[PDB]
Amino acid sequence: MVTAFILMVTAAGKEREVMEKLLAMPEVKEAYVVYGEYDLIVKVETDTLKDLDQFITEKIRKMPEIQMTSTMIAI
Amino acid sequence: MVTAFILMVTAAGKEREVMEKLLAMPEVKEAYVVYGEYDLIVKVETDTLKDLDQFITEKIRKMPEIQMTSTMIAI
Amino acid sequence: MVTAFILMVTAAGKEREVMEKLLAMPEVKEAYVVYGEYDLIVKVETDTLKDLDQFITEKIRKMPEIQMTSTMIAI
Amino acid sequence: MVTAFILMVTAAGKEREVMEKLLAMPEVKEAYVVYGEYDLIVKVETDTLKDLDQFITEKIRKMPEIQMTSTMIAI
Amino acid sequence: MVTAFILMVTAAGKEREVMEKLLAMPEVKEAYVVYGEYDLIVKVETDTLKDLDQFITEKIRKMPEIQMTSTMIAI
Amino acid sequence: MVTAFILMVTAAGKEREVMEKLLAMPEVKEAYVVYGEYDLIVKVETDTLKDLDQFITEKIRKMPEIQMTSTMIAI
Amino acid sequence: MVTAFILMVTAAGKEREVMEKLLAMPEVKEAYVVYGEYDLIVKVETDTLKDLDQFITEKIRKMPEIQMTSTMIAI
Amino acid sequence: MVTAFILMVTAAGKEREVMEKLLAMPEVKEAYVVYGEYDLIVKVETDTLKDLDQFITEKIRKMPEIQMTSTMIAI
Ligand code: MET
Ligand code: MET
Ligand code: MET
Ligand code: MET
Repeated sequence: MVTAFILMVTAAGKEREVMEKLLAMPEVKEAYVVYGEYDLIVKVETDTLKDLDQFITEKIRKMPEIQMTSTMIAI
Repeated sequence: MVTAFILMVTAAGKEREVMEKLLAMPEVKEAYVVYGEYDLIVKVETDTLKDLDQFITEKIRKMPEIQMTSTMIAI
Repeated sequence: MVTAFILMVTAAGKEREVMEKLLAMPEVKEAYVVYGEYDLIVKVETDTLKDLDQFITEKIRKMPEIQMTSTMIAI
Repeated sequence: MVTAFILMVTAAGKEREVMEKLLAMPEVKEAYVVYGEYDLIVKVETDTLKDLDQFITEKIRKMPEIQMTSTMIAI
Repeated sequence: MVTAFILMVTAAGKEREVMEKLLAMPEVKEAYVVYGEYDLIVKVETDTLKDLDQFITEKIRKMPEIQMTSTMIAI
Repeated sequence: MVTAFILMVTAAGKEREVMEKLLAMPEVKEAYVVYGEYDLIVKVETDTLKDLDQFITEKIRKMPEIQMTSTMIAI
Repeated sequence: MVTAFILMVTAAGKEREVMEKLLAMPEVKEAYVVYGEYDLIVKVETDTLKDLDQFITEKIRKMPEIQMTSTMIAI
Repeated sequence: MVTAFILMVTAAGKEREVMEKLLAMPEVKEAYVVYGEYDLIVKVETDTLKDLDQFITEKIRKMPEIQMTSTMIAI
């Protein structure tokens, strides 16, 4: 499987709204609101790299509340 | 007790109105518009880390004029 | 001749449409959506540095979906 | 006098519009479009620090086309 | 309790032997070698901020292999 | 009066002793050891910008335990 | 197939000789010495992500002249 | 001709003796010690990019005092 950590910036007053969307997703294993330039860090897992590609470009990046993301694929 | 400094980037031209809004908050002890990568520096004091957590999420991150923050907790 | 790579951050969910627009440009030889702080990596080739200058100002910086770039010129 | 360099990010397709505003200002000594995360770097001079404070918060930061700025005051 | 994610850059080729050391530390809940600007990411859990800062300056910053860290405290 | 905040990085284990030297300077109004990127945040005040330049370049920067400083002048 | 771009920082004066070693690897499709933050930009391809992990951690990162790498996997 | 601005961080307390050296270099058109993340900013002018990269790796990166540079080529 593929494990990845996604750092996210959400629109103001929407970080909780996004967390609630994420915590209902099978791929999300853990999610936290964090201090700093990023609002959240999310740990996700997919069977294949191709599924991760789809998840992030279709589910995450298309979420109206998300303004930016930086994903760190784990070895 | 918790003392922390929050450096923040605000929308160009909104730094002063944002500062006035923050200065009105009890948790805020000092606030200055500054030159550099950051536009505002705010000093806050809260009873607990949890209160600091909530100041960041329920107050700072709900203000659309604030774009990026960096929090440094006194230790 | 000039060869350069432009790494760019785009609005969440716009990376692919931006890429298709760039791929249509003659100066663009390759373009990939990538994981990490950047969302797109583009390889361009122009006759002169001045042409590279104009590609950045008249094309890249006029596209509202592109937010931040970093250009590395081959040497 | 006070000398400072201002790094600026402008709205897409407005960097030239901003340059034209800047090149008509007495305080601007030189201005350039630059590669990178910033669109322009501008060298300004004011008689006093107080005048710089006014110039940047009133003229620069209030310019509708400007999204962010980072000023480096010179010694 | 204090939960935090620490992003680290390590001496090239030393990332794994460093991770082993980290996974040995009780404060470390999970550790991964990652792709991107950072090479490692660990999720730490301490009882107090004091213990967290103490953990970094004693076990993290003391490891020669580790060249740079960025800490995001979870809320 | 010129007010400024200095973010300082000091040689490890010297944070406390450096702060005590700073607290002894009449230019220093506040000094805090903090957690994170920077080791210290210091609030200073001088009558003129000329004095601030001299104070930082001749005193602060000459302190052997201080490695980096990022001064943010206030409006 | 997995395609990725590696941004590399090498010990000064070793950029050219490192590139020639890279160009000799069948995983490497393109390599360029560039101006700026990074010294080299390298395009690589492998059949699986597992192979990429192995290639970067066992070959790339073990090269003595390579100091830092930031790999950006493509979608 | 190629015009570029180089931002540098220097060993604390060495910024001025370093600047003197820079002002001695013919490629250097102006140099200032600045407040902020960077300590120095120089405006360089060379005939070719080749000469610019050569200027940094020969005169800039070779100075021990200089710890970090960021280059913005002017368009
Ligand atoms: C892979 S879609 C755009 C990628 C983005 N930079 C991220 O890592 O989230
Ligand atoms: C001094 S108004 C806001 C300051 C901003 N960070 C700048 O240096 O341009
Ligand atoms: C995979 S070992 C360290 C990886 C490094 N951060 C890179 O992305 O190149
Ligand atoms: C004024 S000497 C170097 C100044 C440093 N960049 C600072 O802002 O603290």
